[PDB]
Amino acid sequence: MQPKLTIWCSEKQVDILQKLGEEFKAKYGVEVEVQYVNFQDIKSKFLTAAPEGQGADIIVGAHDWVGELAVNGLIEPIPNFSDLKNFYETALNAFSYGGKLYGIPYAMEAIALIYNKDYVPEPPKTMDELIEIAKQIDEEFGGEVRGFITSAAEFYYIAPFIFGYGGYVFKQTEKGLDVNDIGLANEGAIKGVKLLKRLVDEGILDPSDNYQIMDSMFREGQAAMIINGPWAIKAYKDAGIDYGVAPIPDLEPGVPARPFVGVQGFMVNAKSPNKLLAIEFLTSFIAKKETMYRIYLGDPRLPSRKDVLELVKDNPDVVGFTLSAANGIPMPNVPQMAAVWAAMNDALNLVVNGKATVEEALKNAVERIKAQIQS
Ligand SMILES: OC[C@H]1O[C@H](O[C@H]2[C@H](O)[C@@H](O)[C@@H](O[C@H]3[C@H](O)[C@@H](O)[C@@H](O[C@H]4[C@H](O)[C@@H](O)[C@@H](O)O[C@@H]4CO)O[C@@H]3CO)O[C@@H]2CO)[C@H](O)[C@@H](O)[C@@H]1O
Repeated sequence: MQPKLTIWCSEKQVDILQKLGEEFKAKYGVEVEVQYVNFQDIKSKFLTAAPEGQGADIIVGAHDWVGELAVNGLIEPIPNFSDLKNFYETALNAFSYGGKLYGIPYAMEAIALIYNKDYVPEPPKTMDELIEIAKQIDEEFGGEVRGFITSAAEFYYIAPFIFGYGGYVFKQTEKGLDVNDIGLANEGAIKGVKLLKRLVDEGILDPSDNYQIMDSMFREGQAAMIINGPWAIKAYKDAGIDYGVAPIPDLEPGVPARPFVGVQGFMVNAKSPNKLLAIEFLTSFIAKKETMYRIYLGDPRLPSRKDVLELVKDNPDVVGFTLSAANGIPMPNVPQMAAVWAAMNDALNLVVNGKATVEEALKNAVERIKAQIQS
């Protein structure tokens, strides 16, 4: 009886993984099934389905998930394999927790300014310049082209402002992250969210702006500038957008934006009876140079396998996202990160909708995060 491996991944990886799965099946007789799952639903679906025996054998996603999934016993440690040396240790360590490796990373990433050269031939260097250019576009195009869009109420996309001014999630200490020292309502976080509020107040961002609006308007030629990541670029290129990638404009003189840095990788379901075969598929096939490069070609981010990064290092998009990531802060992978996102999203929703001051919204967010961490 032929065995089967099921993979959950976002829309970005479906095509390339489908093709690789067909190749693995032709060679070995192992059925491979690639199932699209909305990215923000992968982890929550896996938390629900994995204990019920209904989780995918392999999930694809971000390294911040690792600590929560590892301590809950839901993802399987990956034993050493011959290709392990070929991956950057920073990428492997992002997928490591409690001394063990829990995923095969394929790329790192960070959001950046993505701009349509038809409207913005040369990218702004400061946020003050970006604000002026966006206002000009909003006026000159009578509302048919948005000057600037990002996901206004989503913490992941506002983090570059929060961190640029000195906010932080958990305090970085010489003994690791201090989950009892949260910096998402310090004066830097407040100044960064006050910049978000300025963008809304000056009409550059609309209270309803979200990921789908940003992504779709940019892909359809209706947005001059966005803040988004390298996962979005292939769709823009196929749609015919003449885009560029640049670091997010400095928040003010001498204060660069500092985005989250994320690592994307393949994790194995520890509850799956196929976990040994899933590991074999990842280490013997997915981890290889050609396969990792084919994944890049299908889903272009910043490759984690060193010899693949060398192939792409001169691509202007790779150069642009690397410049943005150079100022960035890696997302924590500790289990306590699960308590962070929803509280911060809720606080930013209140701010962009004029429902609370920045200081009150962030203060309440941190009390919510702390209470959840403490149990
Ligand atoms: O409680 C709210 C939600 O919190 C958790 O979601 C987190 C993620 O775990 C983080 O990784 C991050 O998500 C980023 C992601 O890192 C980044 O790559 C990008 O995601 C892309 C994706 O790579 C791409 O393949 C494609 O699917 O498009 C996505 C963008 O739409 O952007 C994400 C941010 O949107 O931050 C979120 C929280 O915002 C938790 O996993 C969720 O289950 C939970 O609902």
